[PDB]
Amino acid sequence: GPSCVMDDFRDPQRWKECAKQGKMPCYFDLIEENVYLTERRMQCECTPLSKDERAQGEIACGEDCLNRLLMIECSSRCPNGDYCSNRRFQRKQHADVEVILTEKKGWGLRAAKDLPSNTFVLEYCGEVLDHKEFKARVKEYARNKNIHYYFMALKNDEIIDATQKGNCSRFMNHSCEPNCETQKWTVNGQLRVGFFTTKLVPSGSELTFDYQFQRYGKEAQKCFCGSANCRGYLGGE
Ligand SMILES: Cc1ccc(F)c2cc(C(=O)Nc3cccc(N4CCC(N(C)C)CC4)c3)[nH]c12
Ligand SMILES: C[S@@+](CC[C@H](N)C(=O)[O-])C[C@H]1O[C@@H](n2cnc3c(N)ncnc32)[C@H](O)[C@@H]1O
Ligand SMILES: [Zn+2]
Ligand SMILES: [Zn+2]
Ligand SMILES: [Zn+2]
Repeated sequence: GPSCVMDDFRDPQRWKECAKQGKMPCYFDLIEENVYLTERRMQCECTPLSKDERAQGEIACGEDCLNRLLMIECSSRCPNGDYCSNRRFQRKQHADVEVILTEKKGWGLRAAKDLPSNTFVLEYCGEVLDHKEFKARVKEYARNKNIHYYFMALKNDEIIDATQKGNCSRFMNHSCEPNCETQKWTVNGQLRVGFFTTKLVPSGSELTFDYQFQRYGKEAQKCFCGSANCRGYLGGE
């Protein structure tokens, strides 16, 4: 049914109005970068490309970049400088995606262009919690009878919670037969998580990933992904 584009989320007044008429998802605080609840050199050796090579369509810090090969982003001090193609998280080089209402899963993401395989979609941003804060929030959310949950594992004692604060990545739904994956990238010595396509995604297709997370509580949510190999429930490892 109703869809919306990512720029629609930049106007909180218009958003709150479209929301009241069921044309946009419920309001949340839109953020650019992870926020830590509790607060807590790496140069590559790529050969600076010439003016000539930039013009032909050559890639600066491409598949042989030693930073890229370790899922580390370069900094502003990269030998390719401005031209470095390995600062996707930092430069918000997100894929062209729209937010759409699904039949039974709530809102979702869909490709607005064809997206090649291994294309960066979006960073999963949110409030970064420790294990204690996370468990507190699970209990609070269960008490409030929330339907949608927004936790993503980042690393030991770091769980991203996009329930209150996040970005449009929070709309990506789980599928047992997905077309995207998470990848954890080191950006300024700190880990972030992003969604990347794992195959060619046709324009108009819903973007999905295989959500993996330790099981908590009782009454696990049912999966409506529609795959022949559906596990039937969301989460688990
Ligand atoms: C980032 C993302 C993408 C797609 C998903 F399906 C999910 C699901 C989650 C998620 O946080 N699930 C999550 C985490 C913690 C507790 C729970 N439970 C949800 C249902 C609760 N019962 C009492 C109804 C029991 C606690 C769910 N996070 C997702
Ligand atoms: C991170 S959110 C995704 C965005 C959410 N659909 C919304 O409307 O805000 C995760 C929640 O979406 C729903 N969801 C995601 N994938 C699903 C699936 N395959 N089947 C059923 N519900 C799903 C569940 O309620 C889950 O807790
Ligand atoms: Zn490089
Ligand atoms: Zn670089
Ligand atoms: Zn499923």
